[PDB]
Amino acid sequence: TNLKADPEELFTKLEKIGKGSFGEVFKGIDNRTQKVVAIKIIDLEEAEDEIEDIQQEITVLSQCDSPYVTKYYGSYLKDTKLWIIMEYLGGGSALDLLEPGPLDETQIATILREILKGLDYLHSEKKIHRDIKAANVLLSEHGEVKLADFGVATPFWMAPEVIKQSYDSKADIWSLGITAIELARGEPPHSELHPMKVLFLIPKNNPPTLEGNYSKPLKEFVEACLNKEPSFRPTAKELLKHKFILRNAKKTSYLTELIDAHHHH
Ligand SMILES: CNc1cc2c(cn1)cc(-c1ccc(-c3ncccc3F)cc1Cl)c(=O)n2C[C@H]1OC[C@H](N)CO1
Repeated sequence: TNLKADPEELFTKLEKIGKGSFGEVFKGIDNRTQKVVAIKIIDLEEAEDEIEDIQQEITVLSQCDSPYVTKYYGSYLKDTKLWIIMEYLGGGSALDLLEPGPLDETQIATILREILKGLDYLHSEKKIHRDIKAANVLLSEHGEVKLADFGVATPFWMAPEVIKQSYDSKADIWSLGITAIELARGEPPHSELHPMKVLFLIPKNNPPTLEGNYSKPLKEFVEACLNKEPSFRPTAKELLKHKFILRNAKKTSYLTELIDAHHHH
């Protein structure tokens, strides 16, 4: 964290993207390069109880160097406000891109494959994302797919063993299975229910299945991820060779059509 430089001289703050975790996020410009950045501004007096979680996400992101994890550029302290600088991904989140209408299975498989490449990276680095969901998957304007918003070390994407506070990288594989349902259907299982009910339903019930006129390989991909027994879930490495992925995923550049569809909607 840079406690001497003035982030307001280094960056031009533009429109708010939204309210992410801990603080508000803005599109911005690096005044030296003119590249577009994402800027999170956290009021450290308002958000004092969460400061250690902020620090640990900074540490984790600063240790990542992968095409599949959103790039971290640094942090700055100005008066009471912490500025966190990340690369700007102009395609939006996968959740955003569901808005115009359903994805097809080529788009689903392509997005899951890229998520799996990021999970393979993280798990090989002995890291766990802990919040895989469509809202935390960001696309560049070119269709590149990257992970953002790591979870801290809402229940709908949580593995049962995380809820029972009993976990390792296989929790991410469960969340990936929920995310696969989300990309196919628009919403995770139990999305109509109160979160406190979902908290006991996930451990209690059989795992969700993908319901609808979807290919059997896609239903099998979901079922493989959504086993109650973590040791029965496959690794990310193994899932990159799943027949659903191999038979349906195509070049990421094709996802620009999905980004364009969202702009015309
Ligand atoms: C739309 N394009 C876009 C959005 C971004 C970011 C990059 N491109 C980067 C971020 C981003 C994340 C974490 C952090 C961060 N937090 C704590 C500690 C360390 C950190 F680096 C900082 C930033 Cl700038 C971002 O919030 N959005 C918006 C966000 O997206 C995903 C949603 N689920 C919610 O909205």
